[PDB]
Amino acid sequence: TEEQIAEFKEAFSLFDKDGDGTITTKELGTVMRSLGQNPTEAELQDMINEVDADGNGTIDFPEFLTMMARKMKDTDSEEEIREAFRVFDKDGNGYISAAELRHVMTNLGEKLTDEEVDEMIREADIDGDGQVNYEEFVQMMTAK
Amino acid sequence: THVQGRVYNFLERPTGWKCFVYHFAVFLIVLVCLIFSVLSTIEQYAALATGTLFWMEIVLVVFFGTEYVVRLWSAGCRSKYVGLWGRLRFARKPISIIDLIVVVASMVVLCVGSKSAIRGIRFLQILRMLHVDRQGGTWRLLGSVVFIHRQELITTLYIGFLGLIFSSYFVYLAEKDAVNESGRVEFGSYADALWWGVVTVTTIGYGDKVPQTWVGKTIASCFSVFAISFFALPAGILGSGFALKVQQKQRQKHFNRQIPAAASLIQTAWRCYAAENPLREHHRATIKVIRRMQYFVAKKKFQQARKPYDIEQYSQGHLNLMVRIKELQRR
Amino acid sequence: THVQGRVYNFLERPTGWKCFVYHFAVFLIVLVCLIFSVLSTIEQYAALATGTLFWMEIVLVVFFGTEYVVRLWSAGCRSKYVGLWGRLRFARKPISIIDLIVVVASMVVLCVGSKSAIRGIRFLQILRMLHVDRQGGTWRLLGSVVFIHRQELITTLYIGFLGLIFSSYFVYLAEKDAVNESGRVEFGSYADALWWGVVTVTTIGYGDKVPQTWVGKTIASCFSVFAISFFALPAGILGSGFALKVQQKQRQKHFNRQIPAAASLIQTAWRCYAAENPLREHHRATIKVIRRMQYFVAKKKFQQARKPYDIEQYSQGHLNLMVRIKELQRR
Amino acid sequence: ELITTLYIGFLGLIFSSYFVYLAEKDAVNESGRVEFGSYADALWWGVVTVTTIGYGDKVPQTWVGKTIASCFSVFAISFFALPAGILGSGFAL
Amino acid sequence: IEQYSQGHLNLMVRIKELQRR
Amino acid sequence: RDDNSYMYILFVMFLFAVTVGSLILGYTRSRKVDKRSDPY
Amino acid sequence: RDDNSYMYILFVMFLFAVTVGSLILGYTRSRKVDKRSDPY
Ligand SMILES: [Ca+2]
Ligand SMILES: [Ca+2]
Repeated sequence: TEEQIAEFKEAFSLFDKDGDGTITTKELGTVMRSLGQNPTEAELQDMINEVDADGNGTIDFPEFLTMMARKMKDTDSEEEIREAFRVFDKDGNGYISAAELRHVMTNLGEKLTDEEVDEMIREADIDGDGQVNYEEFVQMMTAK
Repeated sequence: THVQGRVYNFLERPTGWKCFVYHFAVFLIVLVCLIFSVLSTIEQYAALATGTLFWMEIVLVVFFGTEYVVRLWSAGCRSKYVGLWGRLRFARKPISIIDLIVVVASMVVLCVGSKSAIRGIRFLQILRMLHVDRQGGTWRLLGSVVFIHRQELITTLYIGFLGLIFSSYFVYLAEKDAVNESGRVEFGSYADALWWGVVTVTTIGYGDKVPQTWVGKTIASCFSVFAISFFALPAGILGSGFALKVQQKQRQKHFNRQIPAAASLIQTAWRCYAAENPLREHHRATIKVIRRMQYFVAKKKFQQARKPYDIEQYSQGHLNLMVRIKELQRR
Repeated sequence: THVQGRVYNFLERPTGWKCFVYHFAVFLIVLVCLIFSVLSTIEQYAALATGTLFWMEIVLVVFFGTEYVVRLWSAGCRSKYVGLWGRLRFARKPISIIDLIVVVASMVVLCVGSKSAIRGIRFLQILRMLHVDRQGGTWRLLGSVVFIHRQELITTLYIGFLGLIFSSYFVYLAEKDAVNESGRVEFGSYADALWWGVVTVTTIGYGDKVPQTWVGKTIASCFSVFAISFFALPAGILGSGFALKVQQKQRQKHFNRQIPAAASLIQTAWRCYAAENPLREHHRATIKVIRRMQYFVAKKKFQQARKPYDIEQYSQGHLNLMVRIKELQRR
Repeated sequence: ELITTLYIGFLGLIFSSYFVYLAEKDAVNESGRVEFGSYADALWWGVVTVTTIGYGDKVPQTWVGKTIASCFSVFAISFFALPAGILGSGFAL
Repeated sequence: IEQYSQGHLNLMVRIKELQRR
Repeated sequence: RDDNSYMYILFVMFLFAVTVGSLILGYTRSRKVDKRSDPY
Repeated sequence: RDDNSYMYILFVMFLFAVTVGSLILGYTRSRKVDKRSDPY
């Protein structure tokens, strides 16, 4: 962790286009739009509402470091993703077919690209059958 | 199409704080135009209903005669019907069959009265209360709660109507020839004794007809208790049935909220793993920030999609059961 | 502050066996002063209400005029409002807006009558029943049970009022010109036929107006059954809704008891483990007695915090299920 | 729930059967007598019409009192028909 | 009356996934 | 005698307009109108 | 004729004072008055 705690702060204040210790939530709506997102101001104010645990909106990484210091791979956020398959499960066992996973992948929430969702179920359907099991996916999401 | 798809959301199935002001201050024009139309039959306040009420009725049918055509022309933004031949099945919607009858029949009555005439305006001015409650969201509740409970309703109406047909005949046999305290005979025919049966089986008790002979009072007592119960039954039946259907809509309305927030987590976690491969380098230096940033917003939305349940204390049968399996599962 | 923080518990949200004697034997002064104020309109018992009743009213407004100022001065023991400018939002509490209206309006009416006058004392003596039921603990129940059940109440009141508006117009059309048995016409206007509609839709049946023509009796029968059901509905609806909210308060009131007895066990078990390090030796020889002594009292309190449940036989879906997981867990 | 609905129903009976007496203090019947002579007559009426008996000895004749009778009729017939359903659940439970 | 799984939503699955381990 | 007989038709249509004015507010303040998108 | 007409106002205010005298006893015999200490 000693080799990443220095150069990350170069990207932390990179959105403000200056040297100030600011996460720049007002300028994040221009930085992400320059990247090609262009969100609304309601979702933009919702970003640092839970990302920045301080509460101001622009920070010298109390929680911008803690956002990096949350690996999202241990057993505290591995069952919450495993519950997201359970909302789609019918008749138990994690039955989810490639057709049903493509049906739910390109339709709801924040949709993926077709070049992403076409190959997303590829490593989770190595047997080629009609059941993309959740345990074969969270094992791929174990390093996420 | 954008010049027409917004009107279909402004008139039918409407939404937004100004649609309430449109569709309620039309109803508060129908209401005043009904109160002034029916304060004319008091024979002492009849001077208030002058001819300006009639011209306020003809400008009202002028307004509705283009309102129906606006809602007809703005109907082609629907997948169920398109064009002009398809739009006839839009006019099978019975609120529109009611509305067409209202506007054309009130126009026809206003034409012949301008070249018992004013009396027909009262019925076709009462009918305009029904056509501003859109979507039929009230009758769809009742027509399904009655259909779910068809067995008990048919049973108790059959038993109550059998008790009414039977025991309001024995009263007529006990009271066929007996006079009142004022010289008239109450139970003259069977229909008088049946008017009595309906009236006393629904616990009205007007008091025009009371059985005078002491045989008939006993039968009235028996049939009173043993059919007042079976006619007071459907109140409790539909009272359970209405409070059980709205709770069966606040299950699926929460389950319709849970699914896009159980999609926005998985579709974003795959994005957070796809950091290997989406100067082309520093553009990829910024996306690792945003794929970790919006993932936490999706994580907050998913925990706000299941923790607020609705009657929110419904975990009172499975308090320790949701934890007593997981701690066993960790071993 | 102790000279003022105890009065705020003695007047508002009161507790203790003498607060009942204060706040009930004030109500049993309002009640006698109302019965004697309203036994004056009998025209034969009017001699009992002499001028000493009026002076018992002016000493009553003297008592309340300092009671309100005592409760105003004893309001600064609250975190919601302090001082003098903060205490204005204490006077937004509608029981206090009712009380201020009572004391000042009754004082104003007593001043002008001392220099239809006595009639105004009856209304502002009926109003003093409401202001001694403190905390508003009754209206908060009803205003939430109606809000939970807004859908079914709005539905059945809309259907019942539509049946009342519709079918009490057909009776007037069937009975516009027909005389009684005593020479008068009952259904003269629409308002007479609607008085009839409300009266017969709530099953009163006074008997002043009964439809005489045999067309109107059929409509009265139909509308009688098919709207008596929809007006008897809210009794059952609110009857379920009131017995389901008090059971939703006797869940959280037991869960507020469980937490300090699930704290007094863990905080004492850590104390029982901390025997290594809190003449300094024989003082530590005594603490090992007390940290084992009070731990058993906390153990008894925790088992008395979950075993008495409340309707205490609610384990009748999970009888063997609480044991069939634990014996599996021991293997 | 019983104390709650009896308190609300008796408050509606004490309140709105006083406005009828103020609206009907001096008005005669069709047969020459005055119905709402005192407060006790108007309260006999309140109990009778709050429990949906409707004998018919006393009906308010002035058109102000009929409106109050309508309002108090619906909004207190509900709270007096409540304990039937309450004890009906309570006996079968 | 077909939504009667509202006390045992996750309980029918939380035993089977434990049973597969 | 119809002295204050406007009050009854003033009252009952008011208590009907209240129970309508919470039925149009109950659909104006509704959230979505998607007909067939629930179980998919 | 109002012969025993004190009995009605004696009775109805009694049956109102009973239903009040179990509403003040229902808060006197209450246990605590802590407003916001439940979910913490
Ligand atoms: Ca900044
Ligand atoms: Ca901050």
